[PDB]
Amino acid sequence: LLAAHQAGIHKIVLPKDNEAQLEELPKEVLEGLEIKLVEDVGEVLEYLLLPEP
Amino acid sequence: LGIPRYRPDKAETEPQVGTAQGLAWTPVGGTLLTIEVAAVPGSGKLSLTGQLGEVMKESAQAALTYLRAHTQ
Repeated sequence: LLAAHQAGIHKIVLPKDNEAQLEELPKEVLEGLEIKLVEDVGEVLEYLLLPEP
Repeated sequence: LGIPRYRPDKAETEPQVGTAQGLAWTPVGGTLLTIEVAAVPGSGKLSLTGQLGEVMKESAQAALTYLRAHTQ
């Protein structure tokens, strides 16, 4: 996520099971970066497609 | 200690839909392996991945034709 933020990239997709990892951090990280935690690959592929197929 | 890096004792595992959970005996001391299986659509061909021994291939054949004694 820090790689993403320093590149100015702020809207992220991540595994649901990694919801636990999140809290050894400051709000510096946690509020520029807007995390869409998902458990399946159907979920990320609905998020990352611009057009419909 | 921080956040539970697992769930508790494993009645909470809530059965998977096809991956078996095998007992493995390793030089780090015998620890689990959940050997994973993808059943794909196709035409009836086998491939086997994952640094496997050929003993695993043969055991797959043995269980496999055991299944072929039990498709009925």
